[PDB]
Amino acid sequence: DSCIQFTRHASDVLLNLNRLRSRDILTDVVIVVSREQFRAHKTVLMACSGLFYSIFTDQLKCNLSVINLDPEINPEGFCILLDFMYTSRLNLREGNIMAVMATAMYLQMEHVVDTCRKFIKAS
Amino acid sequence: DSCIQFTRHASDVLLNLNRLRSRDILTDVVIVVSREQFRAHKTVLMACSGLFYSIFTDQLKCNLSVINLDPEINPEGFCILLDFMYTSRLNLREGNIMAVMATAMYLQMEHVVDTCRKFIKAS
Amino acid sequence: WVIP
Amino acid sequence: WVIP
Ligand SMILES: CN(C)c1ncc(Cl)c(Nc2ccc3c(c2)CC(=O)N3)n1
Ligand SMILES: CN(C)c1ncc(Cl)c(Nc2ccc3c(c2)CC(=O)N3)n1
Ligand SMILES: [Cl-]
Ligand SMILES: [Cl-]
Repeated sequence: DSCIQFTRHASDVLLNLNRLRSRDILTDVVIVVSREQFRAHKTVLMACSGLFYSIFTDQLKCNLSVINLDPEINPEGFCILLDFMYTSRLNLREGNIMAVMATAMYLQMEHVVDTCRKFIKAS
Repeated sequence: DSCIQFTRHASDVLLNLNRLRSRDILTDVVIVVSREQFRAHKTVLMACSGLFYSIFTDQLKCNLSVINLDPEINPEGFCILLDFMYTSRLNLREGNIMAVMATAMYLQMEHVVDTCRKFIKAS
Repeated sequence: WVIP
Repeated sequence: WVIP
């Protein structure tokens, strides 16, 4: 086509979606990880995770307001990944990298799994 | 912070949100423009437009599944802008620039209004 | 704005 | 991935 493109549009959209999350506006699901609860937008979860994409395209699970993750999933690893989904920023540290990689493999977030494998290989 | 960043994350998120729109997955509103109907995600509309942000943060309008725009709004101008919201790409042409600018002013999409003003000033 |  |  003969379209023009606004370079910062996608980043600005994601910034506003994170502002809506922080104010709990139009969140439509709660992700339960052990004792911890995380509110989010199903569309953003699907856009970032192969696991959530599969869950919310299912004709029965698409209507659930609560999703319980596998009890092996660490709440901190999930929190770091949820923050990454809404910001593009990953808080990867020596003390959390194993929990982050395991959570990213479960959530099917290929690019996060790739950077965790590379950072572990370096050490 | 000490975060790392994935450059393509925001663009990849927006690409997936457009894939969901194209398949009519988790769309939660229909925007009526004269005789024409457009399905979309309220969160994406809010993230891109000052008008939709105001509408869906309203305690009564947040629950509406149908929004009717002002009858002066041109369906083609709206379609071009909805496509821009989900792609960052604007199909700006000599034959549609006046309708696109008027629709962007109504929708409160400041960056689109700015490029339309500049393209009109050049001609 | 750019030419993509 | 980059240092933002
Ligand atoms: C694959 N596909 C057509 C598609 N359409 C829409 C959405 Cl929201 C979607 N999201 C999704 C699927 C798989 C994966 C991801 C997002 C991230 C990832 O590493 N794997 N994937
Ligand atoms: C202004 N604010 C705190 C905010 N938070 C969340 C959202 Cl979704 C939002 N969106 C929005 C508001 C105004 C405008 C836009 C989006 C685009 C524009 O040109 N004006 N604006
Ligand atoms: Cl990823
Ligand atoms: Cl804009």
